[PDB]
Amino acid sequence: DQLRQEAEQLKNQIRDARKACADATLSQITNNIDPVGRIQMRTRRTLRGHLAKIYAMHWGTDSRLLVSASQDGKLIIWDSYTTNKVHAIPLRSSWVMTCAYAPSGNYVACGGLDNICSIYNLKTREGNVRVSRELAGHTGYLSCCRFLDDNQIVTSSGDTTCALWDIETGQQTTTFTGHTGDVMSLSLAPDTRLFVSGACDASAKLWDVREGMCRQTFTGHESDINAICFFPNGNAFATGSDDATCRLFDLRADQELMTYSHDNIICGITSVSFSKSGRLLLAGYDDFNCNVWDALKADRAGVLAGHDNRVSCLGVTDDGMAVATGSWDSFLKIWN
Amino acid sequence: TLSAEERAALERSKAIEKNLKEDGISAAKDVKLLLLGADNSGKSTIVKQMKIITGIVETHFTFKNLHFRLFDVGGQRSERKKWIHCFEDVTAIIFCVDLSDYNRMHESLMLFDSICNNKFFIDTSIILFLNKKDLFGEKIKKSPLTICFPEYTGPNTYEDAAAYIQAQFESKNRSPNKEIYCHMTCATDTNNAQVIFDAVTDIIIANNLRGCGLY
Amino acid sequence: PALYSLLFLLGLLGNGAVAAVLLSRRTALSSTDTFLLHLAVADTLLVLTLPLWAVDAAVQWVFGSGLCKVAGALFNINFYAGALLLACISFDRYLNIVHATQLYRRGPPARVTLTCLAVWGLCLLFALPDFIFLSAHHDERLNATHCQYNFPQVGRTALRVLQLVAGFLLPLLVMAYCYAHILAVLLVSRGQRRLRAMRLVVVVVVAFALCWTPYHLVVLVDILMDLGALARNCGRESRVDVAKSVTSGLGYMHCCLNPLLYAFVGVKFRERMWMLLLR
Amino acid sequence: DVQLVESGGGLVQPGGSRKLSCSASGFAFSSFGMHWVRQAPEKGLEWVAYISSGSGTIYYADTVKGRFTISRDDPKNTLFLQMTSLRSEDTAMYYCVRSIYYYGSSPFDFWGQGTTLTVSSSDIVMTQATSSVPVTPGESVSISCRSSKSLLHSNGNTYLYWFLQRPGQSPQLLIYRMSNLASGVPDRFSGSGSGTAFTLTISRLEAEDVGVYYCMQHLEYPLTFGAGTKLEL
Amino acid sequence: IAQARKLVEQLKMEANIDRIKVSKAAADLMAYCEAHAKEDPLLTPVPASENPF
Ligand SMILES: CC1(C)[C@H]2CC=C(C[N+](C)(C)Cc3ccc(-c4ccccc4I)cc3)[C@@H]1C2
Repeated sequence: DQLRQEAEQLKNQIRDARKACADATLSQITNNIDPVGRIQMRTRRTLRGHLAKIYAMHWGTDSRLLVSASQDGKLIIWDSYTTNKVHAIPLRSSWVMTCAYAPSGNYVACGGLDNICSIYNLKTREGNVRVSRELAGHTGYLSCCRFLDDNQIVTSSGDTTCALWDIETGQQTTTFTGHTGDVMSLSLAPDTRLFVSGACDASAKLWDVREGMCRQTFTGHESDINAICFFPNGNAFATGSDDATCRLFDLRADQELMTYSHDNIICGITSVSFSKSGRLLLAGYDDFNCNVWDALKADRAGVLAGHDNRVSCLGVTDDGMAVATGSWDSFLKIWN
Repeated sequence: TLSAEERAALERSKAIEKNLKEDGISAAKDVKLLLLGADNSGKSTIVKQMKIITGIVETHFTFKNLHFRLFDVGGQRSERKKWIHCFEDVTAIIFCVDLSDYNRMHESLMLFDSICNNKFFIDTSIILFLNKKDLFGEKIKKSPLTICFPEYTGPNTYEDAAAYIQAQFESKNRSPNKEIYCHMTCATDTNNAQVIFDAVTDIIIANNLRGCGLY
Repeated sequence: PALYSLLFLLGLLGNGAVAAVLLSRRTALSSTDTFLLHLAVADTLLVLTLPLWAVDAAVQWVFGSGLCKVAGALFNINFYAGALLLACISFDRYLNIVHATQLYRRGPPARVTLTCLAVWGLCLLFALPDFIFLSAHHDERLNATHCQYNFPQVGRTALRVLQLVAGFLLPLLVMAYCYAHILAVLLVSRGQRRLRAMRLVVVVVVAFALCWTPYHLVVLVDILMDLGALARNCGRESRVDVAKSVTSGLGYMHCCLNPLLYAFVGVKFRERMWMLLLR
Repeated sequence: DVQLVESGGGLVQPGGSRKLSCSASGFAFSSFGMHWVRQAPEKGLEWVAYISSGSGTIYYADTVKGRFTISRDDPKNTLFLQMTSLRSEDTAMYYCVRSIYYYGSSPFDFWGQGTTLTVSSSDIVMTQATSSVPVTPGESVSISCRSSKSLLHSNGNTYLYWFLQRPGQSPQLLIYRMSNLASGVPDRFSGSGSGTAFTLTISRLEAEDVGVYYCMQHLEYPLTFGAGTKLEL
Repeated sequence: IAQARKLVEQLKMEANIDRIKVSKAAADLMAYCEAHAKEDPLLTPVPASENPF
């Protein structure tokens, strides 16, 4: 009974302190920064061969190889430069909502409605891709996957809980709790010591991977957060919501810096990504388009008109030389 | 592709493309049906030819030169809105209801209304099954169908009671171009695959009418 | 002449938009969509010659023999293309509605370019004679100048019979069979869409019959007159020429109507058009 | 484990015919291109024939074109070589090799054990200047081999392979394009070069590094080897 | 009665953070995207000779 009052007043103290820091809005400091101009980007590649809708995609750290997951039960590894199909992996279950590419490139991960994260070893002595391990323990579907090393991976489920695994042993090293709704995405910090997760409770929180503790929690979205990504320097991140807006949060300031809404936008964002510098913010919507945002001034700097269906995934190469987008029309398109 | 090793890589890519195409062909005669309903609704015992195969359960019985896949999403215990779009392309939705569980009738109706009007299922037809007639006939005599539906005004006979139940379920459509194929089945009813097949036949024909430009 | 030009404008606008809409797709096109696009292209090419026929029937041919050959080849090619494409569309509908269970596919776009290319090649081979034999002649019966054949009367009869049996009878029989069976299957189905399907099919069949039967009926009349089954006289010949003119007008009207009776009534095509206009 | 074993060699009369069989066991044989390489008594490796995955592409050396034919039996996991008219120049130990080609692969990693065949009685040229190189353990060594054309390509990949053959054993892959360490070899080996001059350098030489080192070009068929450089202890 | 016990404890941890002015935090983001501005191919088109696509 009394704790409820204590809970309410603690929230007020956070907000009151949060209000003290705000002196000038992000848009009010960077008003005299010259714009970026119309960002005209044209398709360069069109990877076709996926039959059903594409739900996930990840870039190799070498900025040349790709991995994409489709509802047809196939996981294809593409050579971006030539459009060659390096690998094609059959999946046990055709309901896949995520996929990840290991930093070393030796392994690849997959998961979905089956509640299992499957890990496939690509560099085998037998010349074929085999499932090295299957990770179980989540009681709901799997939303995201991100490798930390060759022997450590982070997952998020609709169970309202994230986890950290030890692929060698196969058990669950640490479990992160605190969300009150489905967890829909996460992005690993560049130094791989913290990460953030966007949930359906209209909130995102910052987690210490080593300590298994929630360091911070960020609010402001009116609906579920569909996607999330770290700023390149690791001191901010951006979230995409069904609210039809994206927002930029700062860890040190611990607030929301800017919003990326336009009156002509009505649908929700499905993916979010940054450029190598961090000035462009690319997000994919349900209107079959991706908008490039001048993250420093919140202006539509361009549109990637393409695809005949919803855009489900986004990606930018570690070198920043290309952008890849997948859609429900079963096509990946590379832009430059 | 000039280089000798780049020529062999191009060959490997084509061998993959060929296998992808063949797999698509072999998985083209399959009709995907989504199973829904509350617990103890008979959703696990519709067609006695199961051949099954926590998470998502699939069943892949075959009948009359056609491959039917029945997907059961029970046990997810999550918010449907975030995984329902995965089934946007199913041919039809099979819905099961238990006529002998009055206290669960309201939950079934709430489920039906939400699914029938989902933005993703604006075009997918529904096959409503009203299971366990025999218990319904035995239970109605002892307990009138007034406690579950206080607004019921018709007689207390089996024929009239069932029609009212079906009417309420059909009353949630609130849209054209989507039809509901309601049927009544018992525990000892072997001909359940036949009902799904012919209903799917009408669903397929209706879709072709749209594709062929006749609608 | 105003109605002729008005017919010209609507035909160009109708077919052109249909062709534009279908070409604005980034993915595969349904079999019937491909056939509709080919029919629109063929009908556009055919209607491009409307002023030529109007001028020739008005006063006389003054464009020389080369333009005769070119226009005649164009016209025969597009005429046979239209007939065979309508037959192919009816067959496609039959296969997709009567044998829908046995041709079910899980969303692969079946390519149909083979039939389109075969139809176009057969049309070109049928029209070959136009490139060689059609020319301009100075008649002594009417004191005018028209564009006509120079084949022997037996050759003219053979060509007329070929036209009748390869442009009208076979397409008509194919359409009748296909659409009658489509109606039979639809009337024993369950849904809220069968009503409009039956109505549209009946409308299409009636339009085709009542727009094509008159011209080929006049052609059969001329064949009978040239075969000795009928007597030649000035009044009969004048009536035959008047029937030719009116039937050709009706045929051009059908060609201008074709976009409306095959494309604009479908929900898919209307949504495609609206989306293209929005872009 | 991976295993290629060959059989069918022996003594044959000139002008006769024999068939060599190479049975694979322990990998996805259907996905690997397969080569035949022969080494006449104390002469040096020489490429013979190549059959791709799916049997789409087949190549032969000019020496054996017309006489030899290579066939693959995927269901039975066997590789064949049919030799029709054998001269006295075909006597050699024939090796069965496996190659898989995709972006970033190692296409000559595993070699067969070899079968001995005895018979009674334009191209890129790669040269290894030195034939022998005395050395003691713990001393750095360097081996170099030139070429006629520049093995560098528009891709930026230099197509040069380094193989080590130990006394009485089959060759082993060390460096597959110009500097990439083949899986399983110690990191002491290194490779470098530019265009037409290459060098393989060994640091902290061990007692197991004694053998013959061959350099091969995979830029275009027919594949050609070097003369070979021998290390003496 | 016990489910909310840990909820208040988490807030106490989250309320004790040494925050900084948004003016400083915003400025740092502006500086980063400017220093690493010449190394971003998408922001400024790269010559067609250096473009792998
Ligand atoms: C066009 C020419 C300039 C050259 C070719 C033939 C000409 C005369 N002719 C033969 C009368 C053209 C003709 C043919 C068929 C139809 C028609 C009938 C029914 C349905 C649709 C159609 I279309 C209409 C007109 C003039 C010389």
